[PDB]
This record gives sequence, C-alpha cells and structure tokens, in this order.
Amino acid sequence: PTMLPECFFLGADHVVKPLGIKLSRNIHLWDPENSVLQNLKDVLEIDFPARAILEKSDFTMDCGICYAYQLDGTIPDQVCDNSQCGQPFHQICLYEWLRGLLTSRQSFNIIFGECPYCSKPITLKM
Amino acid sequence: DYLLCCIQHCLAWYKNTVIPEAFYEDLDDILESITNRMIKSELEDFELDKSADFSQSTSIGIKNNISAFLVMGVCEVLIEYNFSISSFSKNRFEDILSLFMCYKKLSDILNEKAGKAKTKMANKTSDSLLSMKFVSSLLTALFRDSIQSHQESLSVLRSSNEFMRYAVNVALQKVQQLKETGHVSGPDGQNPEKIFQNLCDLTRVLLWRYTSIPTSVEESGKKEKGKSISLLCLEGLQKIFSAVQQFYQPKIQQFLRALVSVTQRTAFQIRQFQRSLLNLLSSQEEDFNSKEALLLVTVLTSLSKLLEPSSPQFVQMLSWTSKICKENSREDALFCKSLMNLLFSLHVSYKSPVILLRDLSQDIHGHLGDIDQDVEVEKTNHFAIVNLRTAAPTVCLLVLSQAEKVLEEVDWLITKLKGQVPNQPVEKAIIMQLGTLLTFFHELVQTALPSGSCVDTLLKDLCKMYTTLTALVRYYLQVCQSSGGIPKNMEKLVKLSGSHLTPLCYSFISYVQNKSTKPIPNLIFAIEQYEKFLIHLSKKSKVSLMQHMK
Amino acid sequence: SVVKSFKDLQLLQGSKFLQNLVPHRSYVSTMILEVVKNSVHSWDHVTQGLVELGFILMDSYGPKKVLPSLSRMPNQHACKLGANILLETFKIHEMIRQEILEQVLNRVVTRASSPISHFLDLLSNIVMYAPLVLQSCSSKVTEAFDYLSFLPLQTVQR
Amino acid sequence: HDIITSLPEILGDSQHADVGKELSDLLIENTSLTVPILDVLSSLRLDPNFLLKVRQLVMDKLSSIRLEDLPVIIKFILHSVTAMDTLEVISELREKLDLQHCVSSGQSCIILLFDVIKSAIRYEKTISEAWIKAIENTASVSEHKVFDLVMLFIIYSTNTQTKKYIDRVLRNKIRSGCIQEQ
Ligand SMILES: [Zn+2]
Ligand SMILES: [Zn+2]
Repeated sequence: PTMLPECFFLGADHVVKPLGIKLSRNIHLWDPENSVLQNLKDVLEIDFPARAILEKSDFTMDCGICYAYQLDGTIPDQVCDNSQCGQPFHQICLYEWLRGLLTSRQSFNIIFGECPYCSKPITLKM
Repeated sequence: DYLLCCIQHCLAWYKNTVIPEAFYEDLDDILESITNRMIKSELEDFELDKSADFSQSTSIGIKNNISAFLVMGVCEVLIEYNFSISSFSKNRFEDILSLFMCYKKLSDILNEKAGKAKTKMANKTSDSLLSMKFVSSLLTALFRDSIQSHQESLSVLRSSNEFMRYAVNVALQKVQQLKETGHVSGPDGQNPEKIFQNLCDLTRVLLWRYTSIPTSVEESGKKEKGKSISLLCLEGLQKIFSAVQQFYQPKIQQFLRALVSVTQRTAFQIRQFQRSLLNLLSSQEEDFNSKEALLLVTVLTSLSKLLEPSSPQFVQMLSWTSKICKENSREDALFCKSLMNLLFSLHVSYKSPVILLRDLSQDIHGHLGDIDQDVEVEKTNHFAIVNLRTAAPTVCLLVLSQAEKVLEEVDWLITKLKGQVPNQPVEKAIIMQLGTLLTFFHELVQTALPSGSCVDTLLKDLCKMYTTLTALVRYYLQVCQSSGGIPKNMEKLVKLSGSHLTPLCYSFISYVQNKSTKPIPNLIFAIEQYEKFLIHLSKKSKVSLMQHMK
Repeated sequence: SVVKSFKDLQLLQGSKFLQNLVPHRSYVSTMILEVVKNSVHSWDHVTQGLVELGFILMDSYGPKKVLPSLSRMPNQHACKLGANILLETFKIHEMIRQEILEQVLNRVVTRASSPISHFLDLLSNIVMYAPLVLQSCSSKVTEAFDYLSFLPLQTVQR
Repeated sequence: HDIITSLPEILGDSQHADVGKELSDLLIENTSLTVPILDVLSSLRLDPNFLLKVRQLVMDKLSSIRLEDLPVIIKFILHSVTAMDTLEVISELREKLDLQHCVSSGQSCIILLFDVIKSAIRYEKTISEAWIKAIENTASVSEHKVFDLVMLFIIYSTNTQTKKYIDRVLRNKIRSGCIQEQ
C-alpha cells in the first residue's frame, strides 16, 4: 500500500498539466516509509481541502446538460479547459452532445468539440 | 590488484563514514603485514626477471607477465593505502617510495620485454587502479602543499624524478580514459560531477606547476627535454580543455571559477599562456624544443574557441597572432603549419582572408621566383614566417585550401542568386571577393612550385576558378534579358580574367607539361567551356567581351 | 530539405563573409520544432507523421563510420533533431506514447550491430522526463526483458 | 513442479546429458509438465543436437498441450530457431496449429499467443520472410485455415518492408481461388 499507487488527474487540461509535470519531476522523492498522504503532499507540493463544504461548496455541480449528479454510477468529471465556464458534465451527456454536432471530428479514442456553454475547444477521451 | 583497490576504498569509506567495531582492524593488520613484507620482498619471491624472461612464446612467460602486472597493481594499491592511513608519516612515505621503486623496476623490466617485441600490447599502458580522487590528492600534496607537519616527510617524494613523471603519467591516463569513453576507470568514475570536480582540481594543479615553476628549469638531463614535467603538465592542460569542452560545455564558467563572463577569464589566461610562448620563442634557443611551442599554439587554438569574434579580446588575439606571423622565423614546418591554421581560423570569423591569401602568395612568389627564371621578386617584408623549406612544400597547400573555401562560399552565393530569379550588394561583394582571388591567382601562377602536390593542386584550384567564372557568366546569361546590359564591375572582372589570368595559365600548363593525368585535360575543358559561354554572354549581353580576350 | 538546412547553417557559421550578406533565415529544424509546440493542442494528424519523420532521421543518420565536419554535424544534428522531436511530442501528445516507446525499443533490442548509442540516450531522456507514463505502457518493457539475456553488455547496463 | 525448477543449482557440469535424456523421457510420458521441463532444459547445458530432437519431440505433441501453456511453448520454439532451419520448423508449426479447437477463456489465451508471435517477428526479422513463404509455397491445398489470414494481416500490421510482398501474395492467392468468403 505504501508503494506508489496508480494515480491520474481529471479536470482542466491547462490546470492538470502543472500537476502531472510536478509529479513526474519530483516522483523520485516518493518514499515508502511515510503515509500515502504524507508522501503525496511533498511529492505534488500542494495541500488538500478537508471538507471545504463537501455537500454544497459553491457550484451547481450537476451535469449542466442533464442537470443531475449520479447518472448510472458516473460522476460529473469531464470539465471545460476555461476559467469562465469550468462547467462539469458527464461522459455520456457530453459524448452524445458532441457526436451530434457538425463541427466535431473524431480521432482514435478522442473527440474534439465546443463546450455547450462557452463554445471553447473541449476534449473527450472515451 | 583490483580486489585490494576495492578493499582499501571500502575500508577508507568505513573509517570516514561508518563509525561516525572489532572487524575493520582485522583487515587493517592484514594490510600492514602485506606492506611490511612486500617492502622486503624483491622479485625472486615471484621468480621474476631471472628464472622466466616473460616470453610471449611460452605459458610461463605469460604467467610472469600476468603476475608482474598483478604485482604492479598491488604495489599501487598499497601506495594508496599507506597514503590513506596517516597524516603524512615519514616511515610510511619511505615504504611508499620502496614500493614505487619495486613498481618502477618492474616497469623498466617490462619495458625491456616490450623492447624485445613491439609495443603492440596495451597492457603496460593498461589502467592504473588509483582513483582520480586519489591522483588529484597526490599531485596537490606533491606540488602545492607546503605544510611543515607534512613537508619533512613529503620532501623525500619531491626529491624524485621518475616518481614525478610517474605521477603526471597517471593523471594523463585518467584524462585519456575520460576522453575515449564517457568516463574513467576507477571508483566514482561513473558519477560525472565527481569526475568534473577532479577535472577542475587537476586543471588548477597543472596550471600552478606550469606558471609558477617555468620550463627552463631542466636540471635533470638532456634526455628529459622531451620528457620535462613542465611539458607534461601543459600536455595534460590541453587534453583537459578539449575533454571539458567536448563533454562539459554547459559548465565552463563553474570550470573557470576554479582558475564575470568567459571573455575576461580567458583573456587573462591567454595573456599568461602567450607570454609563456613568447618567452620560449624570444629565448632564441638554437636547439629549439618545437614540442613545447607546438603544444603552446595548440592550447591557444583550443582556448580561442571561447572568445566571441566581436570581443575586443578576440581582436587582441588576432592582432597578436598576426604579429607572431610577422616577427618570428623559427625554422620548423609544424610550427608554421599550426600557426597559419590558427591565424586563418581566427581571421575568417573577423573578415575574409583573401587579402592575406594574396599576401602569403606574394611571399611564396618572392622566395621561389618564376617559371622563366627572369623575374626577381622578393616581398619578405610582408610575413616573416615564409622560408625556402616552409613556404614551398607547406604554405602553398594551406593558402590554396583556404582559397578553395572562399570559392565554395561564393559558389553558394552564385547558386542562391541563380535560384532567386538582395541583388546588387550581393553580386558586388561576390565580384570584390573574386577580383581579389583573381589577383591572388595572378601571383600564384607566376611561381615555380615543386613537382609534388603543389602543381596538381594549383591546376585543380584554377579549374575551380574557371568553373566559378562559368557559373557567373551563366547567371549573367540568365539575368541579362530582365535587366538588359551588364554592370561595369562584371566587365572589369572578365577583363582581368582575360588579360591577366589565362596567358599565364597557358604558360604554367606548358611549364608543368615540359618538365618530366586528368586535371590538365580538365583545365583545358574548363577554359574552352569558359570561352564558349563567354561567346554566348558577349552576344546575348550587347557588350564585346572578346576584345579583352586574345 | 533538413540536410540542406544544416549544410547551409554549418557553412554560414564557419564563415562571416556569408553572415554579413545573408539575412538570418529560420532553419527547417527550428520550423519543425515550432510545428511541434503549435502541434500540442489538437493536431493528431500532424504528430503521427512527425513520429515517422523523426525515426526516419534517426534510422538514416545514426552513426556508422565508427563501428571531420561533413558526416558529423549535419548527421549528429539530424539524429538529435529526431530525438528532440520525439521527446517534445512525448511531453504533450499522450496518445502517441507506447509508439514512440515501442519504436524506441524496437530499435533497441535486435540490431546490436549498427551503433545504437543515440537510441538509449533518447530513451533515457524520454523515461527520466516522465516514468509515470510508462506504468501505462508497461508490458512493452517486460517483453524486452525476455531478450535481456541475448544482448551485448554495454547495451544492457545502460 | 518445485523440485524440478530447483535442478540446475544442484547438479554439476557433468551428469547433465542423462538428466536431459531422462527428462525428455518424462516429456513424451507426461504433457502436464511441458512448461517447467522446457524452462529447466533451456537453463541446463546440452548438446545442440539434443535440443533439435526435443524441438521435434515437442512439436509432434503440440496439439496435446492444454491451452494455457501453448503460448510459452511457442516462445521456446521461436527462440530456438537458426537462420537456416527457419522454414521447415515454421512450415511444420503453420501446419500443426489450428485455432479451431481452442475456443474469455479461449480468446484471452489466443490473444497472448498472437502477442508472442508479434514479439517474435518484431525482434527477429527472418521469421517474417520465411513465414510468408510457408503460406505462399503452400498454395496447393484449398483447405487453408483461419490462421493464415490472421497471420498475414498481423505481418502487414507490423514490419512494413514486406507490405508489397504481402500484397503480391494476396493477389496471387485471390486469383488462384484459394482465398474466399467463408
Ligand atoms: Zn450528465
Ligand atoms: Zn465551457
């Protein structure tokens, strides 16, 4: 357990990048004598929120297409790469949305399109 | 050998690190017994030099050679151990001296045994096992250290000759190893920063020994004048600087902070090195150790790579070098060759050399004379480093090769101008260059060269000259419909090539052919193509360029 | 074009006469690298060509002559262009990983006859930069471990 | 299973051949212990001649191995190729394998199989060229099996020097009335 777990990052591609970069560069400083949190904190060089307010902080955390949380196990996880929208979605809702539109083009496991709310370039990897 | 080296490094680490119990003393007393008995051991314990003559015919000779190298390595490791034990005990240094005397005896035996056969084996020039950490220490202790607690006991080692040349040989072997692989042999020869640190410290040591104690202190013998320690340290310096430019280019500042930008540091270092070269030369030695002078100019070429061609110190370098080219005669081919190489390399990153090529060609034309043995020309005033034995076999080749480089550059320009159709100044600079090369060839073709490489290279370069003229007149055939007319400067260029060059070209063809395969047919092919395309150009340019031709 | 680029640049830099005359045009090397930065976003169709290109550079101008100006600098820089490319891409295009990686390894394992120094150097840079991205492409390593028995010694340690 | 794998640390460098022999004698006897035997025997010191015999000895019994192991055996078979024996052993293999009998259970193991092949041909060139010849040269029999397509595809998918060669072969195959819908 103390050994490094498989970990990766959801959210804004412009926000996620410095976390992956900083992890990659400092990961050698990971040490399996400490705890997972006590390692992660000096590895990723950031802190966590301890129950900021976990039921309602200040965000309509619903899908903003389906306007629900908990569609069939799935969580709002796919977000915009934008400061002004930051609107979460579901994989399913945002997929069905982008697969409709004429602008969208599909590479191998990726679809690029326009965020419904702000019409900025948003990526979905199935 | 290698086992003991590892052991003693491990135990030194165990002392320095592990203690800050009753185990290491075992190994200590084992080593001390080996020391004391290996002192009073000599060569008939291992039945060496006497019973088997190490022959590379028999098995037993192989046994004795392998054994001797094992012994030599053991000797060295206990040298390291005995040094590592104490703070500079006299008795242990006597033991080290005795060990070294054993080792050096074995070395002079093996040298005889590689004197019977050739030195095809790289087994006596095999690695020492001493850490580079160690060798840095050893040379610091020998030269720089003057602490009286150590001085009394080190003064016996200082009193050596053979020992001191051995010490610098070791460092040189580490350096050669570092050049050829990525890294050196012994312990911590795999972390680059540690190797770098030892590099910097070696560099400081050899600089100090060269600068403080001069070379003109040879009070050993007239056999040691090609083997002076003041020579070996500078040789090391050279290899270090090459190696560190090659491997550790992104650390030269922290490399130099051992010895503010690169310019002032390098300028101050150059001044001292070049003063050293001046005093060696200005000594006016008739014996003339050319080895030290060659190495000095070599190191100056190596160092001059870190002066920017825009710096005033760069121009100071170039002026100084040209001054050396203008003063000091120094009758040895390799000095002139290395120096001219330096001069050109510095010069061209400041300006085109075709003036200097012409002036050097003028010097060439002075000393040799002419084909007709009735042109008395001497222009020795220009450059002092031009002699009967230097400029005739040697300088011609370099000055013509540089001219070839000039022709390649202007060829690239001609190519770009043909492809292009930014117009006028390009061709103006091109024709300026080509005019000066044409005067250059006017001086070269007049000379009487020896029948070696000189004549065929001169003919080949004149073929390149006609090819360049062909490309030029081809570009003028290309361009002359759009603009309409020829610039006056092209008319002057083609006038000078018709009038000056081609007649003496013919005379030189006659001179080379009379004195007794492909280049001369190639030359006449080039000249006839030039005439044909010039006919084409003179018709299609509305300018009569055949009245200047004959 | 890239060879020509480098021949040009070498000739220029050795030579002030040309530096006076010619205005410093960007070199194709630089353009490609800049392509790669712009590439980052959404340019899968360019990157998949990039990789092929770079490996063509490496394959062609890996060393051979030990088994000088002309053979070294516009070959060394070609190969290490390859490498620069593929590293820069491997930072940012997270779906052409395991295909750089697998292609590297493909040139690692079997050859051992052509000098392959550059490939391990590349691989070292690649991995050091983010090893966490190879616990997403891990199987590709463990099948070269089955060939680790058969490899010359300098290769294996390095 | 445990004691066998521990064999090579125990025995000296002398009494190997008879063990090899005795083990080969067990190998024809029992199929359950193909893998560990082959593991050991690749590790012990044998005559090349004995190896070749064991190669043929395993390959006749190739149908008989329970699925799980089949992969690792081929690993053995395909490390144990010279340049020169390539085409006989390949032809035999190409003949003897089925893909018909085997079939989550079947498919996973097959996938691993094809991985092993993919690996093999990636990491050693000659297997590729020989292998296609072993389909091209067996133009005769109309009865070609699931395998041959799959393998041609795979090799097209990997090393690309061969693509033209595959294309020509596939045309000659189609016009010839070998290769067809079903
Ligand atoms: Zn939803
Ligand atoms: Zn948005």
